[PDB]
Amino acid sequence: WIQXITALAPQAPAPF
Repeated sequence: WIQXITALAPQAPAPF
């Protein structure tokens, strides 16, 4: 999950 979240981390905010 810590890998999942790290990978997704930088992506989450972008489009918002």
